[PDB]
Amino acid sequence: SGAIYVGNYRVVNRHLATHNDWANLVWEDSSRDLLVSSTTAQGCDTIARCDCQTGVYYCSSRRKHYPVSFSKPSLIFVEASEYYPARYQSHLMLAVGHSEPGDCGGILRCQHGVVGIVSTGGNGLVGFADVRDLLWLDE
Ligand SMILES: CSc1ccccc1OC(=O)N1CCC[C@H](C(N)=O)C1
Ligand SMILES: [Zn+2]
Repeated sequence: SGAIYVGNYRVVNRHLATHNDWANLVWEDSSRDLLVSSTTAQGCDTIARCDCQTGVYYCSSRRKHYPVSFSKPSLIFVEASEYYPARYQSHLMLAVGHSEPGDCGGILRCQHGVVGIVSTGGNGLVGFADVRDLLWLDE
């Protein structure tokens, strides 16, 4: 679980969005596993606008943060799950690091701010949904 709170927006994994997120929907993209909903309170986070390929992510299944080197956002095949059929997920960045399904929503940050959230993983890999291209999050 986990979200990014920026301005009057909440960014969550689309597969974990709640009834309230869908009732206050701003934008969603199943191909990216992202959903953004509106909030009444001003958010705590800031978004990186950079090309960093290293950073630190939070891993809830270890209660720890880990440093990672990750690939640039790209189209990657993701096997079927209870949430989606087998498909290509876009704007996904892979890295070597521990993750389990419940880790989705953990933030990845570089020295410039929030880069993205955990969205996929497996066998010593962890994948992050990039948010750096969503310029409208802090217009
Ligand atoms: C950190 S997720 C994870 C980690 C290890 C093993 C499996 C994991 O589950 C995934 O890769 N899934 C399940 C939830 C939806 C994901 C998606 N974005 O399509 C794909
Ligand atoms: Zn950066």
